[PDB]
Amino acid sequence: KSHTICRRCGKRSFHIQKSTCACCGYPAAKTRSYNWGAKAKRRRTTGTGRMSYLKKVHRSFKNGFRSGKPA
Amino acid sequence: ANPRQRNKQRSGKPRLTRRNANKKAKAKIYGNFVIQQNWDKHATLRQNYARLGLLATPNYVTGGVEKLYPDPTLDDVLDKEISIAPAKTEVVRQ
Amino acid sequence: ALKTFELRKQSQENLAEQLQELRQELASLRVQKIAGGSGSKLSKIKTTRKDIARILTVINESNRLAAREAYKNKKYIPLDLRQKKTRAIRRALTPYEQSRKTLKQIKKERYFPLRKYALKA
Amino acid sequence: YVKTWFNQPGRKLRRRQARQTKAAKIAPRPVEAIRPAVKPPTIRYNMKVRAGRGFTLEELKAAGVSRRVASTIGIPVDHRRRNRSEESLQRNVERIKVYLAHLIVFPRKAGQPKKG
RNA sequence: UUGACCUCAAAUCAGGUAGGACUACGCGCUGAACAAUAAGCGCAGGAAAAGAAAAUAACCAUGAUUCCCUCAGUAACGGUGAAGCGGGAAAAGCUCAAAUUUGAAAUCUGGCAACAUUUCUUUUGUUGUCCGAGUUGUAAUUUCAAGAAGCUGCUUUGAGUGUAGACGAUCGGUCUAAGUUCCUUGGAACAGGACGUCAGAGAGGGUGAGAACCCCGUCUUUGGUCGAUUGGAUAUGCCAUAUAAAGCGCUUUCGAAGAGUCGAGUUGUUUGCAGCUCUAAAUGGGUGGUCAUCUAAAGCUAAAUAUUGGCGAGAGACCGAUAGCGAACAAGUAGAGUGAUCGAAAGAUGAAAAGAACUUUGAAAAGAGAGUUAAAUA
RNA sequence: UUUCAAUGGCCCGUCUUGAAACACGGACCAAGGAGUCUAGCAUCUAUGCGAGUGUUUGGGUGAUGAAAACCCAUCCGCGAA
RNA sequence: AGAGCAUAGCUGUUGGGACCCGAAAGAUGGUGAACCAUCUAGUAGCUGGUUC
RNA sequence: GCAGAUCUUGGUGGAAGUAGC
RNA sequence: AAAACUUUCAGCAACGGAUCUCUUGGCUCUCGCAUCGAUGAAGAACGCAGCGAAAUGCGAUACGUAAUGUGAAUUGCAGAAGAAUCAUCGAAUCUUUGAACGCACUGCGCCUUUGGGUUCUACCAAAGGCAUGCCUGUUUGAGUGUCAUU
Ligand SMILES: [Zn+2]
Repeated sequence: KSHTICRRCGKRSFHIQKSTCACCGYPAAKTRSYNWGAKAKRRRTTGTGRMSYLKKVHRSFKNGFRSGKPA
Repeated sequence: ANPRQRNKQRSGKPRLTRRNANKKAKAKIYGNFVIQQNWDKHATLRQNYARLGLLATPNYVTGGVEKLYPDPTLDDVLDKEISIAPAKTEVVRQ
Repeated sequence: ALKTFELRKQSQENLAEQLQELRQELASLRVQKIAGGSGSKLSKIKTTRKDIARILTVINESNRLAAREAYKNKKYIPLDLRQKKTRAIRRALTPYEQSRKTLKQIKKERYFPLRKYALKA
Repeated sequence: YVKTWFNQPGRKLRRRQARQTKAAKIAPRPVEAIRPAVKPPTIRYNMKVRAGRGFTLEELKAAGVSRRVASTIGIPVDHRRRNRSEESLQRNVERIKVYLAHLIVFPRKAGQPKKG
């Protein structure tokens, strides 16, 4: 084989010789994306995962990110 | 259609629906209490300013004006003193 | 299921003493269910997981409240006992320093403020 | 790119709601400031009179309004414009004077220390 | 020598901050082919950018920026293609450097100690003290529109903290008209016929077939009510470091204005910009037609404007399962490819599962007798 | 309708070519499948007004959908010259 | 002794993808001479088709 | 508004129970 | 010439999924709003659902806990009687990765503190920490420095 899993995206695109993922650009900090890959971008953008924290932020904006205990 | 918008369509969680759509309702008046008491909430601000005897614009109006019913020399400009103006309405007198 | 009302009027040591008794009880039911468990065992587990969670909450609630009281009126407090909101909100100018003006500007708004007026038609 | 004007009636409504929003905040004072009367700068238009940006300092001095008071009662000041003739001066001095006649200025509370 | 100052380092020292993601709109840099073009790279916000004239004009002159209409398919150029004026939307102005506070660094961060305050025990400050920063310059004052200093007599004044109520905004509760009468058909009445009711409600949806009156709702509501969090005002109590600070007026006194920039030569990118060589002035310099206008080489700034993304919302002379998004359903899923990437097909029993008990043939799958249903030509 | 009898009847479309010959396309059926939208110009007709004419950049206004309808301040375009 | 101006329709015409299907690409950026994505609906005097 | 585009998608035939395995 | 076979027509049964009807979907337009991340984001992985086809939800407190509200459900089963596979939501929790941060990328560690224990000096386990650039300050020490220095 020529590829293995990736520590960042888990997709089998991590080249062995160069130790560089062909999907997400690992181990570089900036994730690999290209404006001509419109369909590819839609396959991994925001919203394709849990969005666990971002959903919490949207829920908390309505009341102004308030804290404390209700009376 | 977006993966983010499809995600909340496939979820069981409800949307963060905010019922704020209220058109044709005009802003309520604060600031002056005298204006607030005599301000009606249906008429426009032009109609309310005219009814209360005030001027909405000290300049020209860049359009027509509604017609609801059919109608029935430097010395004298510098040394002069204009004698104020009468109050057309009880609000202006107030 | 133990209620949070009477789970909040006892000390932590006995409150933590209720932790492990529920822990082996939950562990014991798992031993019973793998060797044959009725519908009650599934519920008895379901009741006790939430029961463990309820008492774990009041341990963590009281421990934080103890930390909040201890770090009251202190300049620097742990990051856990701080606002979160958003990262940008924590970096924005505070309302106090957004209201700062030079003494030149204070004299402008003191002697020449925007007046409240009206025009007679 | 093709620009479409489907939001044309929605911009009309949005702009009118801003005038109502502005008038709610400043209840009795006009929604616009008084503008001067100037003449356009060409041989094609110098006969017409239109509205300017603000009143000159020489027009405000004659009318009796200082350039610091002027901005506070809704009179814009144009430091750039000047009066090359006496007709422009008198046309806009009278405009300021008429404005002051029709104007009610509500009094402001003033901080007053005990002594000194 | 002690010791100050300047360095150069160190610390798992204290307090901070940057990265990555999104990128519809926005601002830079870069760039081919068939043009600031796609791509590539860099950086933001709720808008961004621009912005208070080194601007137009040649007039009776205009007056920051931005956007729309017009100018105009015009001038000009070699088919490209503006701008001034004009009409609208919106309007708001300002801050430094260059002055000796010199009769008094008047300025600021931090540590510590109290006192407050909160969208908040999470936030944000005040007072006191010590240390540090700072005279190689922190405040007050000044920005050309001026201004300073004197003089003069008129008009002025809070960066304070509570209480009360009113007026607004935001969030969460609560309040709400009238047939399920009679006859017929039907499995079912929501149909037809008769007799009635409500209507500021005859939108829409659900319910066993076309329901204003069965249900949720709709109207009232452009509000009553109960709380919670807030904004700008009003009224009023207290406090107020005013020996102060301003505007206007007057002059036998003064008035600083940004340089490897402007500009010149030359070479490249697309006039602007960039490199390279050279390199200024002080009624000087810029841009225009002797004259007019502006005052660069420092900075900030809401609104009108944009918005295939994000959080919601309301719609439509749109498509109606080979259509409309690739995807109405396990859809960027299954699946394919080493990988980059590629990427489907697939909606409908009935009102109700009442989803065919039971007997029988068969190794079984199934079949036949039955059975349910208005209908198994569901 | 089926079938019989009498008489007649060369496979359709495209291109070619006087014409055909041709060479092409056609196993069959269902569904889909091609002069559209928009900017400018010119002719003609209709409609409105007429030495005039054009409301919709915008403003005013519109409580029963308010993206509609209704109203028109200043310009400007094209004509008259 | 001015006949225009505005709107609608018809027709013709010129641009845009421009009746539809059709011709090797080239360029940019990637993946392991090759492969992939976009520019692209690139370029057609020509081919086939073009519905009562 | 279809009969054609070696049209597109789907279904289905003769060849054929043939070639063959 | 009847049969068979072939052809045509019709009936019934297959085959197929057209048409019709609709539809919690798409598409388009308009309107309101401004809210990611070292306080660990987007994404990826692995786990938890008594069973869930997946899908969704959640994070060892695992289809959630606290609080508030409604007030009696859940449902294909099952399960509890402030119940709910509910809504709101200010409090807690949130596994391994990932800008990903002790070094590495499986493992190997460092310092400190705490504790074990029937094996107590130590060892062991756990916890707390331990990335880089840069800004302000603090502390410490060097200098080939400038002096000061009778
Ligand atoms: Zn990867």
